[PDB]
Amino acid sequence: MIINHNLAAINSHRVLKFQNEEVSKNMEKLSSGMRINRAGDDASGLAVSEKMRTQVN
Amino acid sequence: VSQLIDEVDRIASQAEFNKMNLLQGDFARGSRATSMWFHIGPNMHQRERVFIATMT
Repeated sequence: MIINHNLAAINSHRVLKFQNEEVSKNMEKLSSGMRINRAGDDASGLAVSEKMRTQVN
Repeated sequence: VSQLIDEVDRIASQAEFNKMNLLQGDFARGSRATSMWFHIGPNMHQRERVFIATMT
């Protein structure tokens, strides 16, 4: 039995980080109480929203 | 009276939803410029049409 590394631990850590970034993005976006917080979430939605808000002003 | 009709004309010319005019009937029965489509399905072929007439 090999003990140089814990492959199961590495996989769990990888999954953990890949989902902690997701939950961080969630936390951020509902804490803002708003959907599109930055570019890359929904570019078309962000553009149309900002354009129509300028129209509102 | 003429003021009222020209104001209606102003409304028709200034109608705008997504930087697109609507009341001028760009999507009427005989619309040649372009066509509206509402993609309301998970597949590309699921496409629905909606028409608006000229309000001038």
